[PDB]
Amino acid sequence: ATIGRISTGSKSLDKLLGGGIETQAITEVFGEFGSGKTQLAHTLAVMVQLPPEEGGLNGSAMYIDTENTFRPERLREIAQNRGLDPDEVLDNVAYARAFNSNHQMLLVQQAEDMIKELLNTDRPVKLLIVDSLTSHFRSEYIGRGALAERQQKLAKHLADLHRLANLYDIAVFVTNQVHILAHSATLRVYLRKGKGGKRIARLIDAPHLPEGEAVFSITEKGIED
Ligand SMILES: O=C(O)C1Cc2ccccc2C1
Ligand SMILES: [Ca+2]
Ligand code: NA
Ligand code: NA
Repeated sequence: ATIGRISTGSKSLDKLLGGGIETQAITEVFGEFGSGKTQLAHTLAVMVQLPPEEGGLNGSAMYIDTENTFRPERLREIAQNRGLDPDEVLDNVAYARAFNSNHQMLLVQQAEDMIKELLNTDRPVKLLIVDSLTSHFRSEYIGRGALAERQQKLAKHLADLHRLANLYDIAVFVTNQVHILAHSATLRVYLRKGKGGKRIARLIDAPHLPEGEAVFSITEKGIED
């Protein structure tokens, strides 16, 4: 099945990504607080709803929040400033708070129910966001021997997410706070602050995409160049 691409709002970042965030893939962004990772998540939750000539997939979004980062009024602002109705856009982002890592796993199973329900409608789910994907796992699995257990549980969670991406042709977008641990996202992107309020993006361990860094801004439209 054809891979779909969701624009980030930034031509620069889209170019680095090969056209946008991909369906049938998990894209992980990681960086410090304020590096742009959560702003990008909010922007994508709007962009996915646009028709494809505007960089979207005529879809809806689901957002799993682990550390209370979701801001409905930020979605509304981004929508309004892109010419969209803020309430309709907000209504197309299904939201759930994950209370702990086990609940987070259950939420992925519930996400599948909604994805199945909407799959063949005029507005299928096309984006699943997990913000700070590792936060509960790092809180709960800690101490002697916790590395193997935590990594096994994360690997399983990520396998579940890969399955949804592949089976239902959706983009999975995950964020993490910031060197020898294994990772299993399809594509990893490091974000950092740069000069002039810009953020800088770099692909990590991706020899299949060309060399470079993207530069973008955080604005009233979410993310843009
Ligand atoms: O069906 C629901 O009400 C909730 C299930 C779920 C799972 C992940 C993200 C959002 C939501 C919404
Ligand atoms: Ca951010
Ligand atoms: Na995949
Ligand atoms: Na709707």
